Amino acid sequence: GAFLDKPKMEKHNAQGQGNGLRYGLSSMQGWRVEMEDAHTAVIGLPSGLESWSFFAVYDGHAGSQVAKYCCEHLLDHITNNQDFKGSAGAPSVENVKNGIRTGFLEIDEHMRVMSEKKHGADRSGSTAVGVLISPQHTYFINCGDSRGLLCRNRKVHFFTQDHKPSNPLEKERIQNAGGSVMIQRVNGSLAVSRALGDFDYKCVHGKGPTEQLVSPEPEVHDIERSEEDDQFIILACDGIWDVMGNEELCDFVRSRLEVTDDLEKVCNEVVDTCLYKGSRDNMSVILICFPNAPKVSPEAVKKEAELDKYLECRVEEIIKGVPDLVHVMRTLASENIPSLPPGGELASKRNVIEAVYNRLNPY
Ligand SMILES: [Mn+2]
Ligand SMILES: [Mn+2]
Repeated sequence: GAFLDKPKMEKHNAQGQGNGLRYGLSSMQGWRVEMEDAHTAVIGLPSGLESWSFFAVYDGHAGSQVAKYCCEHLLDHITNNQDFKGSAGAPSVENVKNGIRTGFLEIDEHMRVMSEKKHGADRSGSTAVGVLISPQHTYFINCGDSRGLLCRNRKVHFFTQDHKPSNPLEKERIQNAGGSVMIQRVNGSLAVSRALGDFDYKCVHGKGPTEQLVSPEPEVHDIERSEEDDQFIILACDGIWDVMGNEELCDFVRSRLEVTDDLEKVCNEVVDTCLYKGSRDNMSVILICFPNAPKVSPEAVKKEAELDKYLECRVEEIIKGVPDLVHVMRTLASENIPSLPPGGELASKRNVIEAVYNRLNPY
């Protein structure tokens, strides 16, 4: 199958500020032969929603066409429908929820007609996870197995529930749509029960758009904002989540934020830590920080410098036939070094270790 001989560690970053928000993001192809993730990051929405922002991560599969179309138009499909609009003053929570549901269903059908029309040869599909942030609500949006979480008061206040085929209701639908869930896959093939695209799984005659083997229907949750307590939001594809849990990642990002305010760097650190933890998938993260996101701490920066220096000395002593990096990491791990980044652990310190190793054993 895919898998490069070596991972494409090139980071594609972006950052911005506006509407009281700050953000950074990182996308990296990793070990996969192709890059099928995509994203949207926008502060200030058109048509009278300049106070609104929108961020989303798309994990494409069997191609990037659906993911890419989604990242450039899922938003307008959401905001530009009669349900979201619901012509009145500002959109009510229901307008926003209905607007999003319709946006998903409409862009799905819309891509389907384009494909049928132009004899599209791809059979790709994509997940979508994001947040629609208004001046008073963050509406989490989920469709698939990508995941998002809101850290509030140093804790995981909310996180999206991944749509897996064996989930009771998904399984129910799948079976009623004539399919079966074999272990964790729709008919032994698809590992997600919801996604846009995957039109071959949406041909069950006698079933609605949301009653097919794979559903384009999103789960939306309205969370009232808290200026005082809202810290940050993390949106990432399963390439991240496969190897780091909710509180681990949350704890990890906090530790990195106490050390830097460069949100692109924090995202790169999450991606490399997950690659070092063994993720062999495309990886994408969007970190959106609120006014009360943790701040850089002088003592935290000190402890980091101390740890980096300490790790460099260990390598010097360990490297001494001169063991390969794989083995130096092995030694370091058996030493059970204290004060390693929470959640990220030694893997989050691999670039420091490897940089020293490289200076000492350049050939
Ligand atoms: Mn993919
Ligand atoms: Mn993935």
